[PDB]
Amino acid sequence: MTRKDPGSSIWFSLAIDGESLGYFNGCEGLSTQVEVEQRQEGGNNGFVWQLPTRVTYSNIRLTRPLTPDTAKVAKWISSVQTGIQRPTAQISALRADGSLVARWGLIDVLPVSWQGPSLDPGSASVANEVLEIAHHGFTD
Amino acid sequence: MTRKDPGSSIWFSLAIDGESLGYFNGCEGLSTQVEVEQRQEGGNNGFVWQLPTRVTYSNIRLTRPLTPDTAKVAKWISSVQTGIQRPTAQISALRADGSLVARWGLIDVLPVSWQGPSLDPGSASVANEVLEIAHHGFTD
Amino acid sequence: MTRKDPGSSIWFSLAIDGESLGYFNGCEGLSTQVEVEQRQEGGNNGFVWQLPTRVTYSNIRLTRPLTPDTAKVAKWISSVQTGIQRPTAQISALRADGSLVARWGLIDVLPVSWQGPSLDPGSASVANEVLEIAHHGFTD
Amino acid sequence: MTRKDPGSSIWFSLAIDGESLGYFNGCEGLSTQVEVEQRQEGGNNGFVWQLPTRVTYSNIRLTRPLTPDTAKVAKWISSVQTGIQRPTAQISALRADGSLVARWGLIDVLPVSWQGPSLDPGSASVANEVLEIAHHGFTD
Amino acid sequence: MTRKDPGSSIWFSLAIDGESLGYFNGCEGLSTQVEVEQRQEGGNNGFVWQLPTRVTYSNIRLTRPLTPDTAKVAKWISSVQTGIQRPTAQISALRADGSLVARWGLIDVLPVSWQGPSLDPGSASVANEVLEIAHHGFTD
Amino acid sequence: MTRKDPGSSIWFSLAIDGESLGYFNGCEGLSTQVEVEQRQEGGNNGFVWQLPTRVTYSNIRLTRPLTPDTAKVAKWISSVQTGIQRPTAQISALRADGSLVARWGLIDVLPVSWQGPSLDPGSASVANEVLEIAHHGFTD
Amino acid sequence: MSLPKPEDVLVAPNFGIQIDGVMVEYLNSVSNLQIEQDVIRYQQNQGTTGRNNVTLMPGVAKDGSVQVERGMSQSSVFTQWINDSMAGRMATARKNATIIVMDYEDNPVKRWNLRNAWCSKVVAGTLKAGDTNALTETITIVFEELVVE
Amino acid sequence: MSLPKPEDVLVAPNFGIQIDGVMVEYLNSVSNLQIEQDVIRYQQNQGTTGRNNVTLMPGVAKDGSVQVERGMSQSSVFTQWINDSMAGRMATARKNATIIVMDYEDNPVKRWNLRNAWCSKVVAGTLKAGDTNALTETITIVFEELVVE
Amino acid sequence: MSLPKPEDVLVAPNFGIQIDGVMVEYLNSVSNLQIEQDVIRYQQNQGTTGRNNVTLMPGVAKDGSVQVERGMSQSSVFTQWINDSMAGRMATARKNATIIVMDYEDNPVKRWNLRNAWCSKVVAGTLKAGDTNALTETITIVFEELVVE
Amino acid sequence: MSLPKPEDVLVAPNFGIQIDGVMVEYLNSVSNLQIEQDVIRYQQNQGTTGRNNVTLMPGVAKDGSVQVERGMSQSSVFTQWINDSMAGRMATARKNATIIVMDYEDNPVKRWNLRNAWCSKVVAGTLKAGDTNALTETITIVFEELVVE
Amino acid sequence: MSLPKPEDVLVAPNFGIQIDGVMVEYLNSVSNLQIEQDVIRYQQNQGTTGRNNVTLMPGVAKDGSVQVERGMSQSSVFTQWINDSMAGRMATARKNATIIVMDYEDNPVKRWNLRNAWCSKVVAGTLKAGDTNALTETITIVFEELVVE
Amino acid sequence: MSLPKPEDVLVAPNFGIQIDGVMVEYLNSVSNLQIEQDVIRYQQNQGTTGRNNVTLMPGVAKDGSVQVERGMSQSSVFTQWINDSMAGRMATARKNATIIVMDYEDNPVKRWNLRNAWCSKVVAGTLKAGDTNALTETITIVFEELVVE
Repeated sequence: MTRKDPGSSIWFSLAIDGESLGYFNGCEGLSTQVEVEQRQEGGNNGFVWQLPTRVTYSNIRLTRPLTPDTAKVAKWISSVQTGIQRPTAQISALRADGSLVARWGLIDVLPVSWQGPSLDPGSASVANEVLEIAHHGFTD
Repeated sequence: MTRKDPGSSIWFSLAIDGESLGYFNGCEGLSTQVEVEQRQEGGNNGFVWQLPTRVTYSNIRLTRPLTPDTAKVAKWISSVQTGIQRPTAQISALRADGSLVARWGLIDVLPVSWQGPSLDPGSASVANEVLEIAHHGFTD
Repeated sequence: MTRKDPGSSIWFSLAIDGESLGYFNGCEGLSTQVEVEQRQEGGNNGFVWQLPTRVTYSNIRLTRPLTPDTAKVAKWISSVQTGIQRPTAQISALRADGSLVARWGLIDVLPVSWQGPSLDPGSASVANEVLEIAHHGFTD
Repeated sequence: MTRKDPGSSIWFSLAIDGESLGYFNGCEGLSTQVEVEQRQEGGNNGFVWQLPTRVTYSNIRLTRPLTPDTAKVAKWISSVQTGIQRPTAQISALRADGSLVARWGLIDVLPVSWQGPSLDPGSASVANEVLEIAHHGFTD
Repeated sequence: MTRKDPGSSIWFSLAIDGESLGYFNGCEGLSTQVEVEQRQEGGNNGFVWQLPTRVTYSNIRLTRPLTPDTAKVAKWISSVQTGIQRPTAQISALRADGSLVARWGLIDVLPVSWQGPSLDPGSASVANEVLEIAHHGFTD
Repeated sequence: MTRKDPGSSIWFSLAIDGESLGYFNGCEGLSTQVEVEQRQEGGNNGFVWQLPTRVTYSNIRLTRPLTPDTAKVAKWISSVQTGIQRPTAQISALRADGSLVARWGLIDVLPVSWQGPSLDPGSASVANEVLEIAHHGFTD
Repeated sequence: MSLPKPEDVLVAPNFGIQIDGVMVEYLNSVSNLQIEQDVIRYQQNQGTTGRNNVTLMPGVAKDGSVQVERGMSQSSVFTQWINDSMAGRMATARKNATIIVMDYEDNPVKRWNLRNAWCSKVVAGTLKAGDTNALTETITIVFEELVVE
Repeated sequence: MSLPKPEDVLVAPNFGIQIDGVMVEYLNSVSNLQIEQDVIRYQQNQGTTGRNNVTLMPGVAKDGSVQVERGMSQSSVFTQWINDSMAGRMATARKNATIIVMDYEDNPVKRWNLRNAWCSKVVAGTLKAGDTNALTETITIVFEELVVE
Repeated sequence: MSLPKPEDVLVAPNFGIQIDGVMVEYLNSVSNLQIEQDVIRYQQNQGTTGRNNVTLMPGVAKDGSVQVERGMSQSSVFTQWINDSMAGRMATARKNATIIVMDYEDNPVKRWNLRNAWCSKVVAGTLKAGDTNALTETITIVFEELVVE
Repeated sequence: MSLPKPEDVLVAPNFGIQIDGVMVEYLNSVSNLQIEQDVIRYQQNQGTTGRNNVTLMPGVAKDGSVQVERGMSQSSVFTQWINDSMAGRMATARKNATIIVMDYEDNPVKRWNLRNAWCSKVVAGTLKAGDTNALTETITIVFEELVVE
Repeated sequence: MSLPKPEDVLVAPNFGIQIDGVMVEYLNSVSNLQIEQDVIRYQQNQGTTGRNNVTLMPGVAKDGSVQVERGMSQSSVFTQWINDSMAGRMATARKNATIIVMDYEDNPVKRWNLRNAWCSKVVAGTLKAGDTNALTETITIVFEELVVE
Repeated sequence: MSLPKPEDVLVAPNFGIQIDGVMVEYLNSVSNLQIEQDVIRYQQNQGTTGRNNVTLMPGVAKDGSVQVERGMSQSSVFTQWINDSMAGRMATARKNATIIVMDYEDNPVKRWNLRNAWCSKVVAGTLKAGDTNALTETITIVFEELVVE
């Protein structure tokens, strides 16, 4: 059977295509939701009918260390004035061996927010720019 | 008596039938509520009458380690467009002997949300995908 | 004065009568509120009148270890469709030996919610089902 | 003078007159406020005029260990249906010597809430009933 | 430069004029904002105009140890019925030498709230009455 | 690549032009959001179209030790009655070598709030005035 | 007991529990009857903060008393006890227990009647290649109810 | 007491408690009068936080004195005190107490009156098959009011 | 087992791990059969808070053994084991192991089977120019499931 | 101060506090003049680190003193000091104090003036029956304002 | 080497770092090959906790390895390394490193290749006037990647 | 100096600071240069979590080095420094310092130039009546910038 240990929260691979955003360093909130609609059957006490309605994908917060290649993402965001591009990106989780556990792919990408570094004379850390991203669908 | 058979909160068995979702790893929020209606009698100070009105079953969050069999869940969730299926679930608590202390079976389930793994280069843990579950009633 | 007999918060006795709910293990929130209507006398400043209006009793959350006798609770809760009995309850506080400090009693009860156990494969504890109970007034 | 007589917050004396509520053990929230009304002078940027309007006194939460004399406060609260009584109340701060620092008094009182003891088999503490009390004005 | 003389947050001086309130012990929240108004140019994406309109000063919470001279404050607050007085207050921050770093002043004060001492039999602290202060501008 | 040179959150340089504000000591919240309008295509279920709309820049909170040069900031803020000059600020992130990683700049600025020092006789720290800056486009 | 000033000696341990005993037992080094307290800062009327009133609590158990069966001989009785609790089977793991104390002459005088034995820990000594002492198969036994007598 | 330099000697304890004491008493330690402090960091008009005046407290209590009966003989008095407290029965648990300090010659000179005592620990020494010293039935006694004198 | 109480003199270890052995292996540190408890506070209708129930939990495992191979000779198997786990390759790094305890005469009597070994640590001894006592290439081995037997 | 190597010897303490002192006394424990710490990591415009600026702090009081009077003779001034504070009466509680340091020959050379004494704790030594040492009525004295000189 | 029972005895270190850290140098230590351990509490049909699954981690590195160049001679090369790192200049501070181990005869047998060296600390021994040993200029060296071999 | 194997032995301190130090300065203990470190867990695209990238921090300071002026002689210059400095007056309180190290022959070789001084504490030794050694006026000089050279 072997020991197919599952995706550790450490090994991964994050990337964006198209505009030279490169490879990122952290991900959060990758999620798909459906909006159930609840109708209470009048003549029957005991439950409330659950009926599915549409599917929606929530936004993702990708973070990376601040590197001189941050001029690209700022340029990409400001490109919305003269025409934007939706490149297709990926999110993958791996094990220590570098094999593949589950590879998801964002069908289309739209920037939403870019929380820049939090400069601080005291705190001993490393600047972590936060680039949000708007989901559009899962690839297959 | 036999020194009783006390309940416990480690040994369990969490499963979903139907699509090959398999056995999960952690439950939460399994709850039933009613919606009392408070009518206050005008001429009798001292209390507000409590009258029962319907019952309502809350959502359930199930978590498990991110295994390569997570493709089944995304297939199930994204099947709303072409037609969904409600299998029958189960939530059972056990003692270490493997015997049964209380067995609950969800009458009809329905996906609501799927919060995927939270990849993080610095946090030593294991990815825990979360599959929220809608409800229709307990079984007997 | 027998060095007094000061109340404490460990020794107690919690029970519900009627349906075989048995004796519970933890209480919370036992409270009585009296709504006050504030009228600002326009003639004089410096204070706003306070007048009493009605007396409302808040809910109580009773918890106990998950035991095979939890099937009785689900039968009681899911009996709304056929009729609910309101058995009298009892909340009491005792000293070390087991004498009485102040015994309260709920004249009429009603289930409001039942938050089941929070199963978890890692957290070492004991499953504690929570039965929220409505209220109608104290007994004397 | 004489190395001053600095106020403290551990020695006190709390009591309610009239109904045999006796002497309490803890106080909180004793406060007076004035609802100012802000008017924006249209032609003059630089501030907003502040004008006083009325005075309002907030409620007080008094706590004591649960003692068999808690039957009185429950009786007093549930006396609204047949007529209530508002005796004068006293809140005083003291130094270790027992000499007066600043003695306040409540002109007229009224129950608002009575958060009873939080019974718990595990927590090692002492039951502390809470008697919220309304307010009318400071005596002089 | 004489090794400069940077400000700190221990040495200070807090006082109110007029009624014998005396010298206080701790300030907080001294602040001045500007109410900007955002208007979005229709034909020019990429930014939102930041038009500056007015300026609003915020309240100040002054705290001091409870001393027998607290009768003056209650007299001042409860004088709004028969006519109030707005003295001129000062807030100054000093270095250890007792020199001046930045001396602010309050053009016209007005009481807002007076949170009295939080009496407690267990906690080993000292009563700290809080006197909120309304504002009219900075003196120059 | 000479072992790279990744950015960090200790070395920086914060400055505001124009009035003699000088150089500040700590930034926060530098961000560029993009408002997205969600339209749910009724024909097909599976996502919600994401369409970009405008770009808005959030506020920036700048902090520095309280120095006698704080009189300039109050003069600048209280100049809104006679007109505000809007100089061009600068936010930069550096490495220990003093070289550049990514230099940003603020096209136009506007004071929004100035939270003064929080004087406290007990806590030991440096008084840190906070200046809040409204924003415009990014320079290039 | 023979003299008018007896005080016992360290050399008199033995214990009869339903699981088989062993020949030599070097140690048993914890035996508590702990009960905790409170703090009530009760106020009378004249103004004093009052005495620190104290009350009565559960006789908190969990006084596992570590035992030291000097020598992991071929007798694997202890490791069979724990191997049951690990897999459950509480019908045979929840063992009643006792501890016997004898005089200057070997005769029981006081017995520490336990109420629920568990054997929740088995730890072996260091396998140093050159030391002189023996091997200690230290056992930790947990209670449900505190000791009696 | 005799010279103006009384080296008041360690070897002179005894105590009379209403519950019968012991002929033999191995240990007595950890008795004190404890009061804490506030820290007001007051301020003047010169701005100097020059001093931090301190103010009076409750008489902090629960001073666990720790009595060490030299040996657990057949006298089960101490374990009857705790076993009585565990079930309540304050008529016999809340016992007054008095530790006596004796002069260089065996006469009482100073007495620490214990206003309200109630035991909460009857921990016992370890049993080693090969040691030399004796069994110590250590007792921890809790107060309500601080000791007097 | 030659006599009634000959126990097990600690000079008789040897490992049996799948990777190549070692001549000396001059230490072997703590091994455990760890399993802690739970706590319920159940009280009967009588009013007592009742004996605190103690139920069970999983065998915590994660037992760490600091096998000390006295002397870092050219045998690099220990540092090949960890360097293997640094990059992955569970096919060669998840090797079950065995600790052998031998009788007073050098024969095996008891074996501590380990269900999974990891070698998550190798630490070298200090190199003091002028000291003695050789170099110790201490190894820490982690488990997945606890030891057996 | 006889020669430029004075090394003021430590065996010369005494103190006149307002309440009566004692003939025998020793072990005057730690008495310092402590100052706080202020941190303000300042930033210039070279992008440099900025040496962490250090500022001034309030003279922090509450310097605990552990006076050790040899034995509890019939004198009870120390326990009258604390028993007086525990109830109030600052007219007789807040008293000045002065530790005197004496020269190699018994003459005073340096004096540590204490602005306000409190006597916030008196603790007695162990009462072991068989020890050879003496009782110690250790005191703890705190301050409102730090020592002077 | 020479025997099948060798030990890489003490008194045989050296280095080859590009900073001229040569001649007198003793007591390097605390070398490590860190790897921590994950935790999963896996579940199955049976309902047993499924033991304790453990999975791999990053190579922790950051191994501060302490070097003690006994005696700060006129050579100040160590303090030039840290003073270089303080202002930056990674072209000269981020130095590669190597620790050499020699066998019973002074010949290298194993090398602990160090990927990146930093020298983030330098301390000095106590300057007591009247003691015997020498000042020790202990250096702490940090890494970016773990040691190799 | 004398040999390629030198050792600046412990016996060669001295302090040249604008506060008039005197013959006895004796013990002097803590002196170091700390920089500290951070962690970047940067990962590329091969899937590895990557080495723990480490980057530079500021020059951590406040390394008070304690100067034990053996003997509280009549020279009260140390307390004076604390005093005036306590009441502010930084015009005469910064007082950049210097620590001198010499060879066997009293010639300076390495000097730890300082940048700012505080003298933020001064503790005297125990005053036991019957001890043997001297009185120590320990100091806790604090910096603003780190040492140099």
